[PDB]
Amino acid sequence: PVFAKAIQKRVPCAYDKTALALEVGDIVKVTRMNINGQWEGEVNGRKGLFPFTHVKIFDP
Repeated sequence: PVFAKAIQKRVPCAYDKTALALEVGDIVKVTRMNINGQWEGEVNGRKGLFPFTHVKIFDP
C-alpha cells in the first residue's frame, strides 16, 4: 500500500459502515486507490472506504 495523512475530518454517513471514519492526523494505510471514487484503506484497525480528497500522501 502507502500511508496517507488525513487532512480533513470525515464523519461516516450514519448507516454506512464500509465508510472509514477519519480524524485529522490519522494514519491511513491506503490499501487501494480507485480512480473511480473512494480509496480502500484501514484507519487504525478496520478496513473500509474513504474520499481520496481528505488525505495527502506522505513519505516525507
